[PDB]
Order: sequence, then C-alpha cells, then structure tokens
Amino acid sequence: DSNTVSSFQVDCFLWHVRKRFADQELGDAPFLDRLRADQASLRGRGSTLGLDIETATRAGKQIVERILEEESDEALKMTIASVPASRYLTDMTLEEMSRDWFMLMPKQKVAGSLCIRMDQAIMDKNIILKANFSVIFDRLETLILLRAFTEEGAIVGEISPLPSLPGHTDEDVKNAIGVLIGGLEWNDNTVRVSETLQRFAW
Amino acid sequence: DSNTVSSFQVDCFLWHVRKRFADQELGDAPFLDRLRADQASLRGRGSTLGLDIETATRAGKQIVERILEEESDEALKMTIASVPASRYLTDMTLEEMSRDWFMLMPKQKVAGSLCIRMDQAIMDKNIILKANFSVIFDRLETLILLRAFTEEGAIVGEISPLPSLPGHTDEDVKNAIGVLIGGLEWNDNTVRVSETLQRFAW
Repeated sequence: DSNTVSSFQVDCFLWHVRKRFADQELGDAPFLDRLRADQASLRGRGSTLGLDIETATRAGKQIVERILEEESDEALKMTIASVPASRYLTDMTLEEMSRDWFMLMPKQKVAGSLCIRMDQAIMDKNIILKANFSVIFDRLETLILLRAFTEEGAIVGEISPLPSLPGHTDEDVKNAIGVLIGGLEWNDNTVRVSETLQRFAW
Repeated sequence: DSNTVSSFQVDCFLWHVRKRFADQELGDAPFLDRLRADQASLRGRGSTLGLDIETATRAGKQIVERILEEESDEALKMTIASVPASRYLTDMTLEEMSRDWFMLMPKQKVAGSLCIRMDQAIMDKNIILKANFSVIFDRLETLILLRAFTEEGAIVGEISPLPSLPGHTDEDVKNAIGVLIGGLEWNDNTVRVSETLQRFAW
C-alpha cells in the first residue's frame, strides 16, 4: 500500500532524528537498543519493498516537516529557519519562460522528481540550456524551470520539477541535465549550458 | 539519569508526531500497532519516573526542534514558520526594567520554568504588576520580565523566565501571577495588575 511507503519514509526520518539525539549521547541505553534494533528492522523493511533508505528518509523529512507545520496546539508549534535565505537566478526572460512549444517526436522521462522532456527529431543544432533556479552558497538547492534553446531561440527541451516525494535536489538536477544533454547529443547536436548553470550546476 | 528524562521527553514527542501521522490515517497497520504498544510502554515509563506526559512532550518538542535546527545535511534541513509572528507589549520603561532592588525577607519559588521572587516584609501597600511580554492573538505566548511595583515605584516582586525544559507557557505565567499576587496579598497588600496583562493575562 501507499500508506506502507509513507509509514516507512516517516519511520526512516524519525529514526534519523533519534540518531541525531544519541549523537549528542543524550540517549540512555534501552533507547540506544531501540535505535540499533529499529535500524535493523528498517534495513530489512526497505530491502523488501525495495526502497533505499537515503531517499526514504528525505521523503519522511518532508512528510514530518508537513506535520510539524500543522498543529495548532498552542505551542507544540515549532519555528525553524536554519536558512541562509536564498538568491535567485534567472536566465530566462518570462517572454521565453512562457512560450508555446511541442515535440514532433516527444520523449518524456521522470527522474528524481523532475520531468525531462525532449524533442527526438532535432538534429545538428546548437542549443543552450537556460535555467531559472535558486542558489544557497555556490551549490543549488532547487530549480524553477529549465528550457533548452536552439540558435534561433526555440524550445527543444525542458526540465521541470514535480510535487512528489521526495522533492528534487541539486543532484537530481545535475543528473537531470546530464540526461537531457546526453540524449540531445545522441542525435547530433551541441549543448552549451548557461554560465550561471556552469557556475553552479556542476 | 538525566539522559533518561531527555530520552523519555523525546520519545514522547516523536510519538505525538506519529499520532499526527496516523491522524491523517497514512499509517499502515503494523505502524498503528507500534503506536498503541508504544503509548502503553510510554504511560508505564512516565508513571515510573513520575513525569506526566503533556509536559514531557513539550520538552521533547523543544529538544527535537533543536535537532531539526542543526544539520546540515544539505536538505534534511527543514523550514518551518507556522508563525503569526508576534506583537510586543511593554509596561516597563527600561529605566524601571533595570533598577536596583533586593529583598529584606526574600522568598523564591520556581514553577513552570519561571522564577518567582517576592519580598516577605511588605505590608499594607498598593502594588501593580507591570509586565513586558509578547502576544499572539489575545493570548500570551511568552514573558520577558514581570516586576511588582509599589505606590512609590519600587520592586517588591519579580517573575522572570528560565532556560529549562520545557519552557514556559501562557498558563505557567498565569499561575505564576496567581502565586505572586496571592502571596503578596497574604501579608496585607493590594495587587492591581496592568491593563495589558488584564487584557491578555487571564
């Protein structure tokens, strides 16, 4: 069931929290036994429904963050911003960001909570990926919209984010670019990526 | 041990979170069995070291909030403000807020993570509690400093907050006022509380 997945990702996350606890060595012994035993039960559990933990745990982190978001219960309500609140980068005039387009030979992939879209018949062109996104430090958190543009400015490709669990990470976006490019290049084409991206991306 | 208390308050809180989960009915069955069984283990546990749960759970909420505060792990970092970010009320010129004072017959109590201080020999005076604090809605979250002032402006009493677990709540502050007053009145005295307080307090 889907409640099984969710439940798993939660437990995974709460467990991560507890490790953090016992990292401060706050935990007494029987606790730390719950920690070990629940880590084993978890490895088994995730083995069997065949989700790896790392991402199950980010999912859980999002579910729980949502719970801690809704209360009210006075204060059980928490306030957290560990946030180096972030800077926004726009390679795309909105004129471009909103522009008609389609695919003659449509190719659609989903990876790491991003939709990658590509036109299969586009050959021997020179394209540049432009991306509006957000930065913390020099390393990306998040993407708003990526589009691929020909010499004559035209959409042959797109990478857009998805409301699934977990969300997408700088990584998910890096491989995403890799896939969009690499497939573009496969039917001959040359993909330059914008400086911003170059400067940030990978 | 103190790690035993902490561990208990955590588990209490994480458990509250899970109930929230299964409130959305996300939970699958074996989960919900962990929920019931862990609720029993918890009632037993807190019975024995003799802490009631409600407050153990607010404590846990503070400990955990602290954990979720520190990562970094990229994003496992959460951002939460459910906050109707709040309005501040000051009955006390800082000239008053910082003013010498002592107690001839000192009386010191601690309740709900607040220190209550009172001068035992103060008789047949007319005093007003002034308080600088903070409001969400018409109901107080939090107190910054309460002081009790005679006709001739003088400190006969104080209620100040403490960095313990859990922190203090509007309630803790309401009973706190009750105790300061009621003890002031016991050796004859008349305690008017400021409008702000009246308007907010209780």
